[PDB]
Amino acid sequence: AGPEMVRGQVFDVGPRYTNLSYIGEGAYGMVCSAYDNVNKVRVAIKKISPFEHQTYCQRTLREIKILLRFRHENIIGINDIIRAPTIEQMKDVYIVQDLMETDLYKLLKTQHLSNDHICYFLYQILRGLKYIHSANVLHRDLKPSNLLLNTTCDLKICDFGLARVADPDHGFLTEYVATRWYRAPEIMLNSKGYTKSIDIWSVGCILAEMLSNRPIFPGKHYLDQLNHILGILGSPSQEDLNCIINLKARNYLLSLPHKNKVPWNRLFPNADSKALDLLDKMLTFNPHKRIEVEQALAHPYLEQYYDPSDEPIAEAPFKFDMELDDLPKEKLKELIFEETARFQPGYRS
Amino acid sequence: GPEMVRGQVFDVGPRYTNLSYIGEGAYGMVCSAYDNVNKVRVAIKKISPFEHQTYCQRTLREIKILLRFRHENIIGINDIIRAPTIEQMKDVYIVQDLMETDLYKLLKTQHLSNDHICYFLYQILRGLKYIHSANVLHRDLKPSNLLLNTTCDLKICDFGLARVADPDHGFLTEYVATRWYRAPEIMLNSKGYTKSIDIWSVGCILAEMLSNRPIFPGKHYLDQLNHILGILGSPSQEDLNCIINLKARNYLLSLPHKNKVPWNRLFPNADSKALDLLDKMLTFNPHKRIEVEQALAHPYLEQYYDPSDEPIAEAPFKFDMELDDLPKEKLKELIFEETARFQPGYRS
Amino acid sequence: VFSDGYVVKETIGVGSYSECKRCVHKATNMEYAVKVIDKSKRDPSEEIEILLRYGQHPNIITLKDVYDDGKHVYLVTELMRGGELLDKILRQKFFSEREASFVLHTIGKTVEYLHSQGVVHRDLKPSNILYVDESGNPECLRICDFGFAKQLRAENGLLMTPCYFVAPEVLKRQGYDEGCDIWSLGILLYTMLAGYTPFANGPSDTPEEILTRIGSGKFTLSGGNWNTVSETAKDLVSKMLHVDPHQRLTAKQVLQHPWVTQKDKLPQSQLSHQDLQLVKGAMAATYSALNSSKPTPQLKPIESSILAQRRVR
Amino acid sequence: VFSDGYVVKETIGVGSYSECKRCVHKATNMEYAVKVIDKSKRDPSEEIEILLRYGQHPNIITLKDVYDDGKHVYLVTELMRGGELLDKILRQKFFSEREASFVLHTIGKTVEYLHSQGVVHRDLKPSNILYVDESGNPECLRICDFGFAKQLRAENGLLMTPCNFVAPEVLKRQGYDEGCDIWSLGILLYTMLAGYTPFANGPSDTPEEILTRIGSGKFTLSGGNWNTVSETAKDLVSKMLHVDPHQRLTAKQVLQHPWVTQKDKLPQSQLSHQDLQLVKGAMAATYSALNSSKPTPQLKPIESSILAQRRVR
Ligand SMILES: Nc1ncnc2c1ncn2[C@@H]1O[C@H](COP(=O)(O)OP(=O)(O)NP(=O)(O)O)[C@@H](O)[C@H]1O
Ligand SMILES: Nc1ncnc2c1ncn2[C@@H]1O[C@H](COP(=O)(O)OP(=O)(O)NP(=O)(O)O)[C@@H](O)[C@H]1O
Ligand code: NA
Ligand code: NA
Repeated sequence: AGPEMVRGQVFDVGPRYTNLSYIGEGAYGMVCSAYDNVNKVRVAIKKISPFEHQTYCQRTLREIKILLRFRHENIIGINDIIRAPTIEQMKDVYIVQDLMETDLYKLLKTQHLSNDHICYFLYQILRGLKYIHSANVLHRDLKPSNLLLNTTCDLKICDFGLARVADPDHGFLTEYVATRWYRAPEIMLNSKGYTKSIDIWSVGCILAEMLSNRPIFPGKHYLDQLNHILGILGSPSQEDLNCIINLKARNYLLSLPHKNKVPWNRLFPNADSKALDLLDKMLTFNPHKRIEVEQALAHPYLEQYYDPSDEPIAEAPFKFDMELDDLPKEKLKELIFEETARFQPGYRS
Repeated sequence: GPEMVRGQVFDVGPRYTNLSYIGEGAYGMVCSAYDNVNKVRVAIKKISPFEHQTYCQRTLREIKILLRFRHENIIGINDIIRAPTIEQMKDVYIVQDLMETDLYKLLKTQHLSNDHICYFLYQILRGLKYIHSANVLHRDLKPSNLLLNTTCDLKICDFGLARVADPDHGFLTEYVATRWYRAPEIMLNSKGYTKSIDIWSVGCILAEMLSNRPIFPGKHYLDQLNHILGILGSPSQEDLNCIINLKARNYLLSLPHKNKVPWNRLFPNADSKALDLLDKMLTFNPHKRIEVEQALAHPYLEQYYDPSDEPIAEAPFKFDMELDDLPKEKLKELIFEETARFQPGYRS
Repeated sequence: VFSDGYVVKETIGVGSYSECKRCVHKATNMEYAVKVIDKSKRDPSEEIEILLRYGQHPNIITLKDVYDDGKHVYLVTELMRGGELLDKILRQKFFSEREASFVLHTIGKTVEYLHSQGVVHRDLKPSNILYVDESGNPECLRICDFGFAKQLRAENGLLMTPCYFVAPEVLKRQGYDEGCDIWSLGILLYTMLAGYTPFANGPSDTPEEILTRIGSGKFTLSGGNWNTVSETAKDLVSKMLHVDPHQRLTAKQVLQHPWVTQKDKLPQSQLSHQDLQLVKGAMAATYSALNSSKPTPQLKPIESSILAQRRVR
Repeated sequence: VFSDGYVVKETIGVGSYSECKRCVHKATNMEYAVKVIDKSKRDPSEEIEILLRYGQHPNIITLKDVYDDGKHVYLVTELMRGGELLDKILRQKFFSEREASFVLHTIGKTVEYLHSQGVVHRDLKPSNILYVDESGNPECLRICDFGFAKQLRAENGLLMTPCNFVAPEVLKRQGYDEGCDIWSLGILLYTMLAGYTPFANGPSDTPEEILTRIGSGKFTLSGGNWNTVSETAKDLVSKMLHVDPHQRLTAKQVLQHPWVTQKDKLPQSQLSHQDLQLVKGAMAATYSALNSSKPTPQLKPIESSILAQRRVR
């Protein structure tokens, strides 16, 4: 035989991994399930081919390094990585992970979630996020499609290609993503002093979506998204407005007609009132007032699962070997080659 | 030879010369022209209706009604030109007083003062009182057929869709340039139409004067109705089951609830008396809609209201017989006969 | 239910959260199809925009009006009076490689047009290719049902064509989808030539055995019509139906193939066929097998989760 | 003002309640034009639908995206970096009947296409015909500015082509508008052949003079280039510029004329022209004169009305 091919995509992962089956794809990778002939179990394998562009190499290095370092129950791990023995031959990287049964996106398209499952899924998202933030890292791209699930109701966050080390006084500009509907307003307004609070907003959007099986702030353009946000939260108060840098967004916001706040129980008449209370606090326009991940976990909505003694944090802040932003793609390729060497046959530490 | 305006021949010489384009609708082209007899410029509308029954209806309805009606706020017909024999008649030219503009063109070029809005509305209703007193429905009132001079005199025209009132009894598939002034019961096809459909149109026109925007636009009736309900709110149970059929009655029931938007939130700067009358003209339920005599007596119009100078028709208008089933060939005979009086050599 | 200006008649089609009825536009007495779509279950935005922009093409179904009552959207389109493509050509009195070439040429040009505009159809079954009338003129063909079609766009919505950037998997997916369109034209070509479908013997075939045939990319090219079918036709189908999309022709490359270009030098001999209802049955089974997937398991109780267990003590 | 994904550059055009700016799409670094329209003053719905439906035509400006901030609408379109047709032609060192005919043919086909779809442009000035690039290639021509264009529709909005069905004055107005489109191509053709405007000698011409020339249908076909310009061209220009729209050619007929069908064999001899700004000034004066209306009188006080006089005291 030869290399198995999934949907015209060659997956050169044999002979260890065989019997490939398509399970999904994003804007950057194609994911298959495969049989691990060493561990006698089926696994997930994402193929990416990033080396022609700096930003794609960033995604690959960021995801690999962060996931190899992180250890948490609600964060997908990386078990293995496949690539060519020499750097010149390396065109593709294959990331091997635990096979999760589905993701929240697919689930929400096929069924409704019970009020209890919504609560528990939210709990696990926030539990994983607490660990991420404690490592001084921003995920920056939380969405239903990268919350992986098993039917046992275990949830794991994946897809860390856009993740950065927190730094307010310092990665989205023009980078293609499949969906922008989970992004905080300050990102759309380009306020540019982003904090952990952008992740909390995404979680808010995800909670509202679990509650209704609809995105709360869709739109083709940021203009439309922002208008959807204001159409529900109402015009920002003066106090929020002058909490903003720049001026161009401020004045656009000031140029806009007044819009009243729409009561959450009008949007979601049948949602648990405690869920709506937490939703209001996550979907706060002013990022400085938006609830923080540790406070979110302690909110009455999550009381059945809240247990600070079993909500672990990272031992230390995460750091790349150096800031990645200005590294040429050629250099990033070397760094990816080196980070992946440990999974090569015959490798010694 | 005959003068030609925008590709259309206007065979109205030698009495009417020096022709100039002033407008058009879906059915006619209108020019101004010099009347060499009365030494003044007049308006002339050319129609060519004889290939279709419904176009013949428009022509005959407008000609017969306007030749009969006599009112300051209704355009008159002074003259009619057509061929001397019926077989040669392909076009009819209707000659009228030249008005300077219409409300449609006006609202495109300027705002109206609160006082003019009031006075224009007064004249609309004054003319309509006469029409309704003649037992006639105009059925197609809109800014473009309210003619105006800059002296602020207003005249209703365009009577091609007008009918004798008869609730227990011509919109279906009839092309009009705009449907935005039509009452909801017309859109729901409740088919028990009364004088109240004209009041609805006037209310739509009053709203448009107050904002320079049509209040209930939309490509389709579906859209127009959702615009209406989105303002007036969902019809009450009392109003809802005041409607025949069920197919209509079931649809609004299927629709989600909408609250009434207060008129002062829609028109925050309008005279409150204007909005109270607007409310009464734009009621969903035709039976509860204010009637023309009541509208005239409303406080908003108090400065102009004078029943002693708001004249009515001497008698109900009647065509010689119902027109609806008359073939176009017969209608042409009737149009020929109705226009005979304006022919040279005519004796009565 | 949407307009008193139409008379609604019989159902002429049913789809995913949709149904199509023949209707008569009263004022003109012209006939149309109206496709009702439940917007609460299926967002028709993409289909509408694609029909708006590209429906002016002669061989794409034309979008004449759109109604929206809030819950349902209603697409008023041209009525396909001529039925489905295969229902015509497998029943008609004369059919040869010449007519089949004219057919692939018209549909091919249209698919090339869509792909060049960044549109992939993704549901290009023969049953979604109809005649507008009964003339049998290839020019009267229309590609229909763009319910699954997709327009390529940039990161901020900007309309994009694959010619003159987008994320890399997005681009590979567009290529894969283009290949699937071509592969469906290959199925159509095979069926026109052979008189039966390449991967199914009939409606009683199991999804399992159809898929294994498809996966192996094996199909008969001997016996029956194939004995007298031109070699250039055989070459073309083998390339359209090819196992890996890499060696599979683009739409442009189909239109450049000698079997399509040299339609003059093509055999005019009569082509046989299996019974129509059998062919349609095999066709549906093939697409059913392609687009089916094992239903996904239901969620378990929260208490199936080890973490959740730790919390209930 | 509408997207941080674009860099907005210089103003490149100004229209009625509109302004057009060159912009650069950051992600792809590609240049575009964005037309801002104040919708509180001008409803762009008609223009947008026409561009959506028909902008896929190679010689109609393509609509790539639409932003709407509530008060303004932003149309993202191809950037016409080749500039206006006449600015290009009258700045060329060489120009001939053959080039002129290829220009007419390309634009004529596009107008024929529009009319067949029930669209009339209504503002087909030479300055609304641009080149997408610097090549001077006829297929790089784009008809632009559909701000006044109109789509024919039935009584309930159903999309209509002119092929009864609609009210009679509405049909007559379609025909009239089509004639105005063709007449405007006749202006363009005259100007390309003669090197100057048919009814104006320059921007200093009075509106009254231009109009009486237009109304008499008088224009010179002698002196200058006309001595050597093909007789067949002379005949075509006559029929396009005819006084009554009845004896004026349709778009289809223009394209069927000997001077257009024989474009490959037309003379390549140098056509002379007057000064560019003079000719452009003469062109603007012609259209100003055509489209100008005597401003209407202001309303008088209510008390100017005799009825109102009766109501006071
Ligand atoms: N370990 C896994 N088990 C099961 N499914 C997975 C697994 N990892 C990823 N997937 C699926 O594959 C899809 C794409 O993975 P993802 O890591 O998000 O790809 P990406 O293209 O690098 N980024 P993105 O464009 O943000 O989706 C996901 O949305 C999941 O459906
Ligand atoms: N006597 C008049 N004086 C000045 N302008 C007039 C006069 N009569 C008509 N007009 C104008 O010409 C336009 C068309 O007249 P109208 O009688 O409504 O035409 P129609 O085509 O028979 N019906 P319609 O399609 O409803 O407009 C009007 O809207 C006015 O602008
Ligand atoms: Na970083
Ligand atoms: Na009557």
